[PDB]
Amino acid sequence: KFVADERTNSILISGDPKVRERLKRLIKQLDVEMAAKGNNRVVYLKYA
Amino acid sequence: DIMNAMLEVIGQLDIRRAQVLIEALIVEMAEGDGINLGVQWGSLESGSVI
Repeated sequence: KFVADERTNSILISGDPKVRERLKRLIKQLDVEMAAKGNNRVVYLKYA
Repeated sequence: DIMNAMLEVIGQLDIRRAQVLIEALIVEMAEGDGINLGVQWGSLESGSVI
């Protein structure tokens, strides 16, 4: 089965060295961080 | 993440402000003329005036 800590932000695992193979695979799978979306933007008004 | 956002907002609101030199020009030109002329008459013995 599964654990993690967000003190550390770390996946802990309980189970197989097959769970160790595939869940080091999923250790790696969703590690990715989305690129900044420019969620907010400062616009310089020319006239108004 | 919110920190990295607000630092990019602050970065773009911190810009230098250009400064304008406003020079007004006021021109007031007046001119005037007049000619007042006339002849008056009078006799005060029997009072009669123009």
